[PDB]
Amino acid sequence: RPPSAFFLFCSEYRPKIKGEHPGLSIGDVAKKLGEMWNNTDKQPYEKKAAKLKEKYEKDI
Amino acid sequence: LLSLTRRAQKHRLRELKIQVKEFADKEEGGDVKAVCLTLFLLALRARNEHRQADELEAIMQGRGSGLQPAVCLAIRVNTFLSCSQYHKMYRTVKAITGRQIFQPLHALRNAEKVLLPGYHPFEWQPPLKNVSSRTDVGIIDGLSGLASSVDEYPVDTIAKRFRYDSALVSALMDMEEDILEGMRSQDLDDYLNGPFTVVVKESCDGMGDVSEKVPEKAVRFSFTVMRITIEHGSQNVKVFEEPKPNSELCCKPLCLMLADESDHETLTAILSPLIAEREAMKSSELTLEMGGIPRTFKFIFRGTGYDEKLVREVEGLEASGSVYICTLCDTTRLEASQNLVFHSITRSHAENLQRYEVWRSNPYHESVEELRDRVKGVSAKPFIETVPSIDALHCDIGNAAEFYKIFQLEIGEVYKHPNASKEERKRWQATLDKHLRKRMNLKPIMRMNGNFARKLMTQETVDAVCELIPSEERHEALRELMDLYLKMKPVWRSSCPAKECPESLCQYSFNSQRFAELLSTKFKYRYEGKITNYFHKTLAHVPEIIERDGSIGAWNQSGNKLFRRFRKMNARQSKCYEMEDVLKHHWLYTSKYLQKFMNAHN
Amino acid sequence: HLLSLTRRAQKHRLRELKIQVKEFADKEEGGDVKAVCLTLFLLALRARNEHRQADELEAIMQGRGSGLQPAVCLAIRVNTFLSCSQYHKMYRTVKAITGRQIFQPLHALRNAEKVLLPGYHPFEWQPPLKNVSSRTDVGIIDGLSGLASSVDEYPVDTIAKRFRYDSALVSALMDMEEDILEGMRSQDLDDYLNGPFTVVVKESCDGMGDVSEKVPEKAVRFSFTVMRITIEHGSQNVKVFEEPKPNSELCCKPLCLMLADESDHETLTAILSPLIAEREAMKSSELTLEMGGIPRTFKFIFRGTGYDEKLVREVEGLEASGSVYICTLCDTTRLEASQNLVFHSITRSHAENLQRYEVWRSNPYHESVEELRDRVKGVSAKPFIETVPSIDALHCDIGNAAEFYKIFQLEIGEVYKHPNASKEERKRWQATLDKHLRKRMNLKPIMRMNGNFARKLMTQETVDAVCELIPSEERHEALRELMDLYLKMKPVWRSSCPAKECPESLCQYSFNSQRFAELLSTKFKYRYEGKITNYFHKTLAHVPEIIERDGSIGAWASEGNQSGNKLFRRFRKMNARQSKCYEMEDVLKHHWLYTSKYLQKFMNAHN
DNA sequence: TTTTGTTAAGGGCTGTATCACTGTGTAAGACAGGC
DNA sequence: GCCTGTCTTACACAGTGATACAGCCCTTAACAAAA
DNA sequence: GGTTTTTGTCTGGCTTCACACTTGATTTGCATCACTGTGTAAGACAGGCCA
DNA sequence: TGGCCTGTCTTA
DNA sequence: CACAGTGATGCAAATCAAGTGTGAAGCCAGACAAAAACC
Ligand SMILES: [Mn+2]
Ligand SMILES: [Mn+2]
Ligand SMILES: [Zn+2]
Ligand SMILES: [Zn+2]
Repeated sequence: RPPSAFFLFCSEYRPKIKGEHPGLSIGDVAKKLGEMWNNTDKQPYEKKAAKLKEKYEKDI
Repeated sequence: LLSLTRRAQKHRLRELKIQVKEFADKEEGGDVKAVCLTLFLLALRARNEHRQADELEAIMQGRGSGLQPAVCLAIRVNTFLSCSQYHKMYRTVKAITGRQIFQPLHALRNAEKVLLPGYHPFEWQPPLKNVSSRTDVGIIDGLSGLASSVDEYPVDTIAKRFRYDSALVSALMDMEEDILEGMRSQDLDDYLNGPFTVVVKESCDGMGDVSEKVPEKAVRFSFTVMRITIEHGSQNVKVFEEPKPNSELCCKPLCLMLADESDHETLTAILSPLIAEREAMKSSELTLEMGGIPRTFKFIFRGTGYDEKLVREVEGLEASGSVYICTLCDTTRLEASQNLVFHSITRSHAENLQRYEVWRSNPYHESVEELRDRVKGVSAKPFIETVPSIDALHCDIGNAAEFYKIFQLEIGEVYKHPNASKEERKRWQATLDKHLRKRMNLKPIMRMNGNFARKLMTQETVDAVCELIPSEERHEALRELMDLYLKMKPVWRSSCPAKECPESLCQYSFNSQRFAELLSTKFKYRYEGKITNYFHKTLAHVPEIIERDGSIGAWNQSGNKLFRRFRKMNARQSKCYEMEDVLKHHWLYTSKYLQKFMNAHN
Repeated sequence: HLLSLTRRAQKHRLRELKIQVKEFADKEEGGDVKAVCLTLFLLALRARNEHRQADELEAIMQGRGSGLQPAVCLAIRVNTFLSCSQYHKMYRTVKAITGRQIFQPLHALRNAEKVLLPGYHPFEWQPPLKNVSSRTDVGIIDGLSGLASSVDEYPVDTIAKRFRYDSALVSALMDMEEDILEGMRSQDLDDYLNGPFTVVVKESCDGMGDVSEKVPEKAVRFSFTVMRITIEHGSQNVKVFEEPKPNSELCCKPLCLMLADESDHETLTAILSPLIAEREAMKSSELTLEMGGIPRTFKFIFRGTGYDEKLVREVEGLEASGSVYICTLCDTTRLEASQNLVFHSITRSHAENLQRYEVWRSNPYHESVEELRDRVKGVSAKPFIETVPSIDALHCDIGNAAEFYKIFQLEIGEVYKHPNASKEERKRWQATLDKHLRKRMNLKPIMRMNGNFARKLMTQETVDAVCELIPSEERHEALRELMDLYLKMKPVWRSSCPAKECPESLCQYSFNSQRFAELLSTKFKYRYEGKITNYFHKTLAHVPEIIERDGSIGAWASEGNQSGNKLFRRFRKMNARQSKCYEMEDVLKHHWLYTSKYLQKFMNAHN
């Protein structure tokens, strides 16, 4: 399966959040990522998601 | 070692194989299988690989990624797949997944044998009278050795049956799991064996036209395990009772025959051996092994599943139009109509066998009308003991029919018009129909049914009909009548009124008397010497029936469909074996054991 | 027993062998106790003949997941006649009990259906088809094709459903994609090649007799069967696909199902004419359609061979079968056909027939009805479907055997010497023959004609048998030669490709049938009554012409669709909504799916 | 030095090819009304 | 020197659950061929 | 009584899952739809014996 | 020649 | 009349997918003694 727009976003933004706070738990890092990205601009994420989606669709 | 093929691994491990076979033969008597299984399971557990060890244990218990042949059987039977169809699905899924998810056809037959009568051993003490003691008997010819030569009476029927005891054995073994768990649930010990008492609803109906296309009629004689109690000290604690007594699912088939329920000669010929067997079981104990421990059962048979026509036929009584309208009492239609409520259950099988002998012997040399009054309808010799009951449906229907007539007659005001003609009453009926359509949205029908009765027997419907009645004094009476009906209805509609409605159960006789009184005072116009069996049973015998049976609701129109289904799709198209296959299939289809698998998602 | 005791106990009883195994593993297998015990147990399982549990252990150790693709689930559901509720029970049970989702849920099966049904893939026609829509998302369409239904109009008493003929052609080609690519490969051609493919489509139509479940209820099926696909690779046409069982119900793709009588000409024509229009339109265009990523072009050739004689006559304007004009290929009368046994040629045609209907209609030489009828050769009604009437290998045999049987009876009665005979004499002749066949040939007697009686009777052995009942040996010689000619002709009409299998038989068929008829005319004069059957006429007159037209006989047989009715009723009972508009399209969809080659491949996976 | 094939005689599960059997669709004939 | 439905069974085959038969991978030792 | 077994006891340091949290687009679960054919029994209806 | 008491058939 | 049982339907609720650090759960070893059946 291809990642959600939010999912690819979080894979890319895990380093920024991690470098600023190293010992944040998974619950905490995800809660943050989710809260700030929910507050957000995010259109390129949806574009990448749609492209990966149709690529996977083609994949038989 | 694992990237290697079979000959390679055999060679490179030959030495350890010889050492392991030597150790196994020298320590466990050559049981290499058990040694390797335990070695590998213990190694897996040693490596903290509990998941794979548990899945291996489950594959040896047959619970994961391989269906137990019994579960295959539950699926196949319960989805009506033929053997050809089932094998196609089996071979295909195996070829495409490589794994043998469904089991082969021979495995399903072997799993069938366990679930069919004639597999487990048992004993009757004392041995049953005129019944074979052989316990390996299954499906046997329903004709029970009836002569078939051209000289003898012509036999137009094919039937197949179980021996009634063997079937009881298979049904108990089928429910073993429920019995043990119910013993646990009552805080009792698994190993107790003290006398279990099994109550058994016995049942019989004709199944209409079975033909695949001349009419081909079928009779189904069947039973239902209703309750199993165990004796602890001197309390009888129930270990099991069926949740859905009336379901097609727990109605265990005993004999299926291709005959007319009104073909008396054939019916008695085919059913009489079964009754003989049941009589035998009425005075004997059954010893049967459950869970390693021998358990002892004793039975109570209650033929409550017989509609009125079949009751009358098997108990020697007259046809339904008779003046002797009740199979519980000796009332006549005129008596029951004039005498509203004070009637009691009188009749019994023995009383009917003696009333037949009286008819037959005419001991006081009376005329046919005097003799007929003497024996109160018993002109034929009974041959089955029934427990004739009432259906909650028929209580509602009889009441609603009376209320419908009262409504239309109160609209026409029939007391003021004793010589009213047919067309005036017809217009009264039309008036009521129209107003009930406008106010209650009730499409007038010409055949009384449960849904019409359910919507009409409301207090609001009475208000609606009062809107067409001039005198309000009669509004009082109609509303009180409907209130009494609504008080009596729960008693016969519940499945256990001694808990769900004990106030109403108590007040039932007071209410029935008041209801009859109000009919006999304010509503005299609807007395004309006629009453229905259903209405008579509702007003006269309901509390007695609850006293006897506990419930009205608890004690077959899918029977036809299910019979035809099996015959067409799951049976050899040969007179010799169609009935065998149909009976075997229906029996499997009623097993609680397979049903559990089919419910696994709960 | 080891399995009786607990893990601490079994550890105790096996400690010694455990230490020995650890030594063996460290000394030979690098310390993998796990792998060593696994292999020991697997091979022990294989030794006790318990391969099932061993393979299940292998698959659970490999972790190879067991999941059926929704398409395979659909192939099983379809091909075993399970309703949606019954499939759902089996699905939910297997998932609850194995905890794995082996079968897929119902919504996944619907979705997989959409791929296999008409109306899913896109396509184009170049040039666009005349009077046919260019929309590609069409599926099931109402078979009445907008037929007026108001109370003023003619009363519409039938329910019918169909596909759009181009759209169904598309769906069937996409279904065969894997077979097309594999056939190109097997012919040493390229998967990606796109040069013009040619599709020989067989068209069919029949009544399904009664369909009622219990007043009769008749049905008509209009079908087509992709017979072969070729590709032009040079000045050569390479055969990349050829239907292996052309008469099977498995490849008879249902185009239109209708609840109507095949004899009800007004409804027949109302319902079929749209289909014929789309088929015409397609005769003048090329189909482009993407397969495996490469666009391909397909040219079609429609041949209406799937019509029994009754339906041929009805749709081609000819008279009913009792007519004097017995041939649907030529203008012979029964008397002419009886007198002139072999020399006829295939002269009728859809154009000739349309013409003769105009002649009948306009009566241009002002003739009497008998003269006009004679002029137009029995084409008294306007044809409305171009067909290709043929014969099946069965009726050739049947006609020959009926003749030989009558000859046997008469030769036992020496009618070549005695002209007259009572009923009793002929009855005793027949009794003699039947007894003698039952005795020496083990032939049961039969009261009505049939195929395998013919098959078993048309042997030289039976001729020796019957010769034991004939005194004159000149007549022995005659019978033996007449049967010899029969046997010299039979291969041609029985074989699947006579041009290849029996080239000499096909080359000498015409000569042999001439000598056959000459023998009958010289040394068998008595068996001439001015009567003859269409089967015998076509066998003696039209077999080489039909072979030249079609390549073969036995493969355009009438044999297969007798299952069709059964198929239909099954789908109507067990897989159909119980509402007249919906049951029909549900049977249609189920019938489509039942024919798909994709799904059949899953159902033949073991091979 | 490590993987597989191989021989021969022969022993169980499994897969499929029938059994026997009858209902049933289709069609080969027979037949009778056109008062 | 008729036409044309209706009627009647012959007939084949479909398709059931049971059953019989064949083919399956092995199981003993040893050489040894490919790698 | 001796001679054989089952099944515990005490630790930790290990290995192998399940849970933790979020977002939103898929996937499942489940009850429902509209709809007629068929069985059944409630209720018209034909009927012949005797006055 | 009936009511009409009984058993068969019909329709919702 | 009711109702059986069809394929479609529609909405609520799992579910997936990623990150990883926990906690829980079960197992190991070796000298040895209880609670138990075998001569
Ligand atoms: Mn009944
Ligand atoms: Mn036809
Ligand atoms: Zn009573
Ligand atoms: Zn011709």
